[PDB]
Amino acid sequence: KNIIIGAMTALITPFKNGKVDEQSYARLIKRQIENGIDAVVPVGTTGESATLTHEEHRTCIEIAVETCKGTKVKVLAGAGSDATHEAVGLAKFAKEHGADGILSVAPYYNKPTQQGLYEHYKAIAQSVDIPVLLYNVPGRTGCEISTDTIIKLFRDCENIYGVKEASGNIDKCVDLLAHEPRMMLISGEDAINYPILSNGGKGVISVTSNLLPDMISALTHFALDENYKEAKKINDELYNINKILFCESNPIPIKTAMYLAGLIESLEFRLPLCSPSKENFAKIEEVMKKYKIKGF
Amino acid sequence: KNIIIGAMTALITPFKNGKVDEQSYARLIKRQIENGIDAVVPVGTTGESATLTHEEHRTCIEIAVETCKGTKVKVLAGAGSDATHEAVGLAKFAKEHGADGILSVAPYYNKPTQQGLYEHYKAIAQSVDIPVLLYNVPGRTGCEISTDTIIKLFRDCENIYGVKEASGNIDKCVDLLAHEPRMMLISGEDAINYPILSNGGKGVISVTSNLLPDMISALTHFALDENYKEAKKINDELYNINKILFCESNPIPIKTAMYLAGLIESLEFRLPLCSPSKENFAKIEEVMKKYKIKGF
Amino acid sequence: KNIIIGAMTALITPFKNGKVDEQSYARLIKRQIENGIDAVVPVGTTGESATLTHEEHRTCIEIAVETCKGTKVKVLAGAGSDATHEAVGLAKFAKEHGADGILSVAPYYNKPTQQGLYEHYKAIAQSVDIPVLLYNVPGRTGCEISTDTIIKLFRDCENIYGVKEASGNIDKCVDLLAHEPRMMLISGEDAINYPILSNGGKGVISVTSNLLPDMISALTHFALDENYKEAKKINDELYNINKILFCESNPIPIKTAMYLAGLIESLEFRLPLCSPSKENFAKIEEVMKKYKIKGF
Amino acid sequence: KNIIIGAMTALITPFKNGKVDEQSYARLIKRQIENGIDAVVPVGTTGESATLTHEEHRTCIEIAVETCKGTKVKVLAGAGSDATHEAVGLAKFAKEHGADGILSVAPYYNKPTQQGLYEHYKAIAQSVDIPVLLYNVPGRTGCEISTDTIIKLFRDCENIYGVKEASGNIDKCVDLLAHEPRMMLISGEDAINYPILSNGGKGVISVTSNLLPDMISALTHFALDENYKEAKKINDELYNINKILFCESNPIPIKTAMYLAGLIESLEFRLPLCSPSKENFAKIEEVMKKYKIKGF
Ligand SMILES: [Mg+2]
Ligand SMILES: [Mg+2]
Ligand SMILES: [Mg+2]
Ligand SMILES: [Mg+2]
Repeated sequence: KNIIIGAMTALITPFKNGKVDEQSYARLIKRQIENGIDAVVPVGTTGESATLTHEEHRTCIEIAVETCKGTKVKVLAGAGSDATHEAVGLAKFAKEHGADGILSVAPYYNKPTQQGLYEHYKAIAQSVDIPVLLYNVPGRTGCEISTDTIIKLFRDCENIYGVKEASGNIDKCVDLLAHEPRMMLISGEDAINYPILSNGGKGVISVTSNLLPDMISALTHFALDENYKEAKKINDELYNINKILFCESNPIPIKTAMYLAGLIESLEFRLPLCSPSKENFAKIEEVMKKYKIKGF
Repeated sequence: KNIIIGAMTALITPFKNGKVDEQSYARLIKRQIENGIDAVVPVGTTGESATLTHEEHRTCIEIAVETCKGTKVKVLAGAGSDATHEAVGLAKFAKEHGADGILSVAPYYNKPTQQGLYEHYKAIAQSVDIPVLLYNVPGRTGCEISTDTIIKLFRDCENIYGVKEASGNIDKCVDLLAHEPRMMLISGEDAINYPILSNGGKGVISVTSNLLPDMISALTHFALDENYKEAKKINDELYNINKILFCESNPIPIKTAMYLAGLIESLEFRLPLCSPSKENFAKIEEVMKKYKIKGF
Repeated sequence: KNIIIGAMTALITPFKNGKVDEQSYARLIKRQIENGIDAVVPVGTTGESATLTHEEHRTCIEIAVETCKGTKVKVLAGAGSDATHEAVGLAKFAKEHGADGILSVAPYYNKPTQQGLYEHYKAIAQSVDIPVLLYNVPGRTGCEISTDTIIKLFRDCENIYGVKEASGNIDKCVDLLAHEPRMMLISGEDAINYPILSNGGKGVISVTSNLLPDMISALTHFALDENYKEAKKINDELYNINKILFCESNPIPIKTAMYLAGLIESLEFRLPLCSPSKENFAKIEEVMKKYKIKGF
Repeated sequence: KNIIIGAMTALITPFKNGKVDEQSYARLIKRQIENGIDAVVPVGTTGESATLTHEEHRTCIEIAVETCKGTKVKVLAGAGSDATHEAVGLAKFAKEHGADGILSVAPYYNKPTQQGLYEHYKAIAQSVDIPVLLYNVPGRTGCEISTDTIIKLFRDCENIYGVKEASGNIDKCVDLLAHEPRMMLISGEDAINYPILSNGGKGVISVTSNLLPDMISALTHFALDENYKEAKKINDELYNINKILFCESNPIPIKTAMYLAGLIESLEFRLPLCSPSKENFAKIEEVMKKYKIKGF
């Protein structure tokens, strides 16, 4: 299969006066490229995909594609939906705009059955000829793509090559790779990047890498080179920031951290997301003190 | 406050050849009206709001408004979204399409903080001058509107008049009405309709009432008259069907039952929803035999 | 069946210099009797049964039996264990010491299957000729007596007459009484005493009644007479104290409250239980100021 | 600190006509020694400690100590209790009976606070001069030893050297070893033995090793020698048996497998534990056929 693996960043989407700051966005993607990232994920969960318009979705993908031109860095575009017809259209659109692959979140809110999830992803995979990464985050969606459904999709659909797991369940990661060792398991939970990689995971889609792209890329590349000692050392050092970046719902902490570090101009979200509490604002600032944050 | 309470039905959305069956939809609402229902909820969770287009959202609301004209039955239109700007637009559309009130689900997937939830609903409430009922279903959304946030919204916003609770948490129902006895607590979980009403709840938004509107109507009106003995009797008799209607994710079982009862032509869903398993199809059919299902 | 229902108190066990304060214990029981309580539960969870010796178990049961003599008040002795051979011995023990019935918690820690739970309680019930109340508290035991297992035990074992439910699950309470309306469902969760009673529950085994026995007794008798308005009023008024009495693991808050009220001489627990933090000590003290606490 | 690490077995306790089969117990331990195990754990959870008498506790510890004498295999005796005074006595008795260290489960059922857990284990640690391993299994105890409490106990008490984790929470494993890399984190959940070891865990206390001691000891020794490829291979191969051994509550499946393998004479438990369902009996038998089971 064609795959998209390695160190990847779920890009935040900076706002300026309520609009997407397109210049800041490209600047941030170039900063990821210059710090060893292998792929960028525009308009994922961390990018506030839920509150962007379809045109903003396209703008972010196009900027990502344009900024990665002439580099090895791939664009794995977020294109999920709770409606299969919309997810198919979003997958096709992302392919139009030049994306290298698709990240497709499991349907949220409507809690489809495993049979429904299979038909959902089959339709998406059959609509394009680029790689498709499943995305399991039951804490957000209210549903879980079971191991059996993931493996069936991997084996039955040419484009589907793995899953981004954000479920806090290392047992499921063992289950997945013990029964289907050919799939690409991608960590969607920064604090446990190293345990997923050390079990045969092949990449991360990281929130923390927005702030510390050099450290996350180094961790991932050490692990991929089977230098497990050095990968674990970075994972252990990153634990404090990895956890504080979820003291409130992502991406509220990571955007707060990017603002405190001077990497974005304004601490601006789109409702229903908003600024953190003053206490959590201060807690994030404290945790950042121990880390060296790359500039532009 | 202006309120919409009593026995209410979360209307299923019948499909025919991939399209909303507009004739069937009106016929089902008329059947609800003729069996003692006090309000209907077009395009809620049970109505597959996630997979309908904006045009189909508009059409279902318009059919409900037109069908309820000249009756006492109110239209409480589903108008929630995980994007505040989108929820505001849907609320304004429902008011302009003639809805009597709004049912607004808590933002799904992006997990806003309580502060974000407050600002989200404040913006919705200020955009219209019709009643707004909050809707808490953390099993589907991944977030919980806290009692403090519900009570703050009730006291701060004139049009927010209560909450549809679908959280299986009777402790919270006590918490809500002990600290704010003026709000309208509405049961969003059929199996525990009677316990919520007996604690001072003033209505239900029911899945079961699609199939058994006369029984749910009788249950609610018995309870509202403090005939708790007769209300509990109906709630107990309904437990088996109330539970089997969630053997798979709602609305898969209720649509299956409506099809088995001859109330809809086609057992059609929009992906990622699909037909139940063969075993659950047979279990739903068996449980239905205990109950007298009104026709048209 | 022979039953023990009504307003019942899970008695705290006061300590003085590391030993059971036997005079205080008797005086506290008399105070419960004089404030309308229908039965007392020595050496339940609230009585720190886990850290008492078998000799101290006997002493508490004997004091309860002797103090209730010549009154209508029954003694429902705690007699559970995670070992069936030990639970049988404790049940026979309590019957021999003159207890009117036994409360037998589901086996903790070793997580028996439903079949094992059935055989466990069958063995206890066949060992005595006094009523047996099951006790489901999965948050403490790590296991759940299913509705099916409870109903089978009620129907198959003559002395098993109901269950004390401490699971926060009003759906299960509907399930239990809809399928077996002859059983005695007893609330083991103070905050939701009224909802359980209004669905046909026939008593409470209360923590709060240690502090406010007159209020819990009145709530229960209002509810048993279907004076739901009055019962709900008390339940709502009690919500704040009902919740603060679990700000730390019971019986740490209730013993703190009893000490603050002057009802026990020393705030002494047996390890691993200990004094609350200073912040929760102050929270309990503040909440108590809203309630009228009866003396001796 | 003095430590007990490596591949360890939570020994089942075979019964014959209701009594501990002492000859079988010795035979099974010698079998563990012959297949590379580094320590044995008599009368843990897997050993049905809850239903053994004090005299049976001593017999099992004495048989383990004598069978391991003159070998390098250590005896890590189960000595926990929900009562601190009892846990202190059990620790002293295990020491007197010749154990090399103690495994002390967190108090079950009574749910002590973190302050209470600290004082509980401090009292245990001060009562003996042999190593003490904490044991966190919240699914059984209803309480969790927090990372902060574990680390404080490790730093404040000379005998306390690590924790057996059975919580399915690899995030906590990173948390523990990132903040206190000197502690001995021991896997108490077979399915994730390799992920815990690859993050710096230093041993396992295994259920599966009762049946497959050679495979578990090799997995552990591969991992400790930093041969992660071979450790993961065994962990992946063992996943099916690792999961089926918990299709019902441990130790019901492992005793069933040991009986099916001919390693014990009778499939006898002490109530409330009992034989598995006929369906799970067959599933266990089917899974076992894929594995080479060492004899005596
Ligand atoms: Mg296949
Ligand atoms: Mg009207
Ligand atoms: Mg309802
Ligand atoms: Mg009337």
